[PDB]
Amino acid sequence: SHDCAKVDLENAELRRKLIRTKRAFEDTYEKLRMANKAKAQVEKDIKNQILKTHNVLRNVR
Amino acid sequence: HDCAKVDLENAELRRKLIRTKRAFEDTYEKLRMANKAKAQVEKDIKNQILKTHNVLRNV
Amino acid sequence: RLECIDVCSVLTNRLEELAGFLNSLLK
Amino acid sequence: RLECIDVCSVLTNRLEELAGFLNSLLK
Ligand SMILES: [Zn+2]
Repeated sequence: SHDCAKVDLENAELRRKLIRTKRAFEDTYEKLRMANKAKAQVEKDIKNQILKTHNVLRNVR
Repeated sequence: HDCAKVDLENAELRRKLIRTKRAFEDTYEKLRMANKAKAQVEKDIKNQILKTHNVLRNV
Repeated sequence: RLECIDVCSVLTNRLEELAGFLNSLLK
Repeated sequence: RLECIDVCSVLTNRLEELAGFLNSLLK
């Protein structure tokens, strides 16, 4: 069959790697989510500035 | 231990680590692309600010 | 219906707020 | 320098480019 010690060590190592990789993915994902929210707000404010600017320009003519 | 159990857990942990690694590399890649776009956009914005203030100051 | 000096003022105010807004994008 | 009509023109051109630029930020 297998080597008991070897698969135990691989098991512990895979659990450690999965904890590290999970934390890294949850952190990168969280930063991505914050960036998406900030994206929404900035796009709203930009749209507002575009509308003000075009109202000014159109009402100049 | 239980040989079958730790073999199954090892296979499952390897699959989970592949999925989680792929997810982290994809999310990280999107973050990096967003950082590059951040740099370029900040450059262009700075340029527009400078043009605008030059116009306003010369008024 | 605005005279030239008024147009200048309105454009200037819009431009000033746009400068401030872009600057706020850098933050 | 520059007379009021010229100021209006320069401000207008700056504002038009700023509108286009912000719109490009949405893309
Ligand atoms: Zn065993």
